[PDB]
Amino acid sequence: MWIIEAEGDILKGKSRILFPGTYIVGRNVSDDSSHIQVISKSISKRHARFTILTPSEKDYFTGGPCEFEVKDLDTKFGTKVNEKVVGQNGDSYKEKDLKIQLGKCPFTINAYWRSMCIQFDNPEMLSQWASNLNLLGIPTGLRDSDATTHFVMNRQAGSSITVGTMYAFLKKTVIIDDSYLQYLSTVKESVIEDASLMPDALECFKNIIKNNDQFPSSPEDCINSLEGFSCAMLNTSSESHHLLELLGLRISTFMSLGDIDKELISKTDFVVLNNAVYDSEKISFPEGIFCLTIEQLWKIIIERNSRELISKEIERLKY
Repeated sequence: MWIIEAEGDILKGKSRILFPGTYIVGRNVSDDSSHIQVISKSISKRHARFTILTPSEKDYFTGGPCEFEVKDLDTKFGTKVNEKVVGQNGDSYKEKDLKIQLGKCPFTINAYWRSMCIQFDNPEMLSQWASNLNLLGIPTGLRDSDATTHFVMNRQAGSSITVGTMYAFLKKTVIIDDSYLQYLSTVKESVIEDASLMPDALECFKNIIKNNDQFPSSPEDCINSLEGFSCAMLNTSSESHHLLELLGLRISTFMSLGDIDKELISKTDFVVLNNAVYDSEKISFPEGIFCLTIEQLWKIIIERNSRELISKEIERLKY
């Protein structure tokens, strides 16, 4: 998101978030969702046009900013951006840092890009929110990205948190839900006038951990809590692989379940199964080895006992 700020009284001492759209900047306009007042003497009645475009396809993956367009409105004294004269048919900027000077006025309008990219847990929630967030200048997606700052979990009364959510939690990502997204959309226009009115994602996130029995005390407790243990794992999602590695697990990945040699048993402490293979193939899985789902493993992880809990369960199924 583009934030603008000024080092005089010229923006009233308020930061503004500039969502995708078009803003008339000058001294005779008021404060709309589409008008910005700037008091100074050397600036025209209607001085500048700021136009913020919606995110590019790459912005989710690069973290780069929405295009910021600056048009001078046939001004006597002109407009400058980064000390270079804007004129002609305007200019468009892709840098994260913009110094905008209007006329001979020494107090400058400073645009800066604050990172916010939102990953979703599934296609269903994405479809529900994509276009909306696109209009708020927030890149969205399903794939992993080094630019992601926030992850949206599916909130559901019945079941476990998903693997996606377990992983985002352990990766140290801020987790948010549907209701934060509702909040952000109702206060859109108010936040343009005052950046500090921006809904706080950390409050939503801290509230989720507190109100939920499906989250450990801290991501830091879990990381490397199972180092020293090794497990075998039938195929599974790539989220599942990386999740287990963060827990400090040595991972062997078999395919058939009939790929279980004496080799594996002798060097594997327990085994992680898909939901499907766990329920029906209780007739054909190995006799000595402890078997659990990712869902159950996570429930072990939440406990204070984790290692003592798995240890004594290997000793139960070995005698």
